[PDB]
Parts: sequence; structure tokens; C-alpha cells
Amino acid sequence: RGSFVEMVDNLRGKSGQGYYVEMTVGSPPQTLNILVDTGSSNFAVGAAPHPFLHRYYQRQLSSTYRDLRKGVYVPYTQGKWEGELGTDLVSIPHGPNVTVRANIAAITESDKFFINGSNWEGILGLAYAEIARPDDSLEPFFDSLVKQTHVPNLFSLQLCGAGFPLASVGGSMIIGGIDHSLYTGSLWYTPIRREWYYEVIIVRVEINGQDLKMDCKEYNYDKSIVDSGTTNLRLPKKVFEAAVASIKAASSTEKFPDGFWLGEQLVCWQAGTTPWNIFPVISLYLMGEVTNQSFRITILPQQYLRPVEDVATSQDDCYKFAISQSSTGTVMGAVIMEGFYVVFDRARKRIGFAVSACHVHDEFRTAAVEGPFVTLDMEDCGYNI
Ligand SMILES: C[C@]1(c2cc(NC(=O)c3ccc(C#N)cn3)ccc2F)NC(=N)OCC1(F)F
Ligand code: NA
Ligand code: NA
Repeated sequence: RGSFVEMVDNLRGKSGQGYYVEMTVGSPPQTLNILVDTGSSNFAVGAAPHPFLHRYYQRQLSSTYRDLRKGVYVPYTQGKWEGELGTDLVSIPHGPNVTVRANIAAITESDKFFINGSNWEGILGLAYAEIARPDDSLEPFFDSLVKQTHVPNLFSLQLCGAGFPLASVGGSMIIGGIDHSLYTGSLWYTPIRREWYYEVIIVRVEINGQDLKMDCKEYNYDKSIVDSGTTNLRLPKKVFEAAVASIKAASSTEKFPDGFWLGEQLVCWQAGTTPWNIFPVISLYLMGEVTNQSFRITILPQQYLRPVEDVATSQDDCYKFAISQSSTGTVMGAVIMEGFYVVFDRARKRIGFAVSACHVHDEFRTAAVEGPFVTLDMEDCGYNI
């Protein structure tokens, strides 16, 4: 409890390519790097020689592979994978000293799934069975881990982002606990509304302290989730309109092309001259643990202006605006998570936020987690189908 030195710094990544953990599958163990995704619930790995892959799971080499004789086809908004289901022995070398029998989708065909130039070969879906494919009888990895071992039913993520001048990203996934060195201040908890995605309720939104003043249902239309497998802070379309209008207004000392705000083009500045000061902070108030109580998390432009390194077109420091409109609800992606240590307290159906000890900031502003606030009618903020 509180100290897990063996798991600290067990995540790696490259800007724009996500955060992965080393895992082993099979007997003898095959090592793979696996994207950590709190926005899905399948453990799925490359199992054939796709050209983007550094390596892939070779089931024929594992003495402990058990075939489920069942396939799954998994389409996403863009791209898809198809695989064959089975079980095998799985470990996380920089994790708990346990080995468990987990479901594994051996990916045999894919499209726009793997990233050319990335160093990961599969995905670890850490969300709940309700969103597992093909259905909720396919037990997620974390559920198997907790069922088969004494590992406590929680994990925490510290995602440490990037800045110019371009280093790899990193962080820590603490499995079965919390490491107090990874944050400062106190943890503040918000309820997991429903166990499917890591669904939460946003009750107020401010841009540099100025409330957008929308019906709070709009903030959670049709849901709000905490998602390590998405880069952007995605906002429902109506909310995005309001937020960007407000952010533009706050930054109006400099003018940027409309396309920049829509993620249609980059903006670049002479190296070391990024004008962070002109950009506002973004605050989300989350439903608290107690009736009529909330707390707020605040991120900086260092989180939502993402460095883009691979730009042959330009010699300068180029950035993408990583707040974007959504039709799937609010997605608190890496843009949010990189500000915080985030505790997925599954045992107590709650998500904790604390200021990350590694987050990117400057001399004038830091990311923040502050409470309590008085917020009435927070249960009305939830959207119902
Ligand atoms: C399953 C999936 C998914 C995510 C990824 N995710 C990434 O590539 C990725 C890239 C950068 C960062 C950062 N920072 C996080 N994730 C890749 C393939 C998927 F298939 N997970 C998800 N949370 O939303 C999109 C998705 F549903 F499509
Ligand atoms: Na257990
Ligand atoms: Na601390």
C-alpha cells in the first residue's frame, strides 16, 4: 500500500502514439509492448506478420495456449481488427509478481489499427466487460487478474507528456495500488457513474475562470469518460463551440487561422517562443463524493497544444490544437490525464485525481485539483438514454 518502486516508470511512448507497458504472453513467455487503454475492454495482440509490427504473438510456440474456437470482428469509427479468441498465461514484468490466465484476441487481420513507426503490438483494454467484444461474457484482463490473485481491485496511471526540444513520453501504471510519490496535494474522487467505460459526470466548465454557463447535461451528452487511449480532450459539439469561442476570445492578442481551432492545420512558432501566457486554462468540475459537493481539475495549454515533431514542411516548433468536437460525449484523453495522477478505484466505484508530479507546466501556472465547491443539482447533469 502506497509504495510500488518496481512499477514506477513502467510506461513508455512517443508523442502521438500513446503509452505502452511491457507484457508477456504464453509459455515460454513472449514479450510484447501493449498500449494502455482505459477506453476499451479487450486484450488484443498482433498475431501475424503485419509490416508495422516489431513482433507478434506466435501461439504455436506457447504450451499453455487454449483455443476458444471463436472469432471476433471489431470495427471502430476508423479501421478495425479481426481475431481469434483464446486464453494463455499473461504477466506484466514491471508489475505484480503474478501470472494469470487471461483472454487474448489474436489479431489476424487489421486496418488502420496499428501505427507505422510505433513500438507497440497490442492493446490492453482496462474498462469493464459491458463494452467487451463480442459481449460481456469475455472477461477483461483486469477482472481475471483480480479474480485469480490477491492484487487489489484498483490501478493508477501517471501519464507524463512531452515538450520541445523530442524526448519519448513515459509514466507509470501502478497495478493494485497507489504510489504517493507520483502526485502532490490530495486526491479528490469522482464517482464512476456506471461500470462500462470509466464514466464520470462533469458539472461545470470554465475557461480562465469564466463559466461557459451551459445546461450541465450538455457536458455529458451522451456520456463523459476517462480514456488513456485517446489523445484529445473531446467535447460534445455544442460544448466545443462554446469552449472554442471562449478560448479564441481569451487568446485574441494573437490571431490564428480558423483552421487551427478545428484541427485542420498546425500552428508553429520560432523555437522557444511559444506564447503560453496568451492561452487560457481549462477547468472541469466533477461530481464529488458527497451530496452537493464537487471539485475541479485545471489543465494548461501545455496539455492541450500538442507538439508535432515530424513536420518536414517546417523548421520551427509546431503544435496541434487537441481539443475537438465529439459525437460520442466528452472524452478526457491524454490532454486531461497528462495533468494528473489518476486512480481507477474500481473497488469503490470512483476515480481519484491529484496533481501529477511529472506534468508539464511553466513558472506562472500549474495544473490543479481543488475543492470542495458547493454545486447543486449535480445528478441532473447526467444524460439518460
Ligand atoms: C480501441 C481504441 C483505440 C485506441 C488507440 N489509441 C491510440 O492510438 C493512442 C494514440 C495516442 C494516445 C495518446 N496520448 C493514446 N492512444 C488505437 C487503436 C484503437 F483501436 N481505444 C480507444 N480508447 O479509443 C479509440 C478506439 F476505440 F479505437
Ligand atoms: Na483477488
Ligand atoms: Na504525494
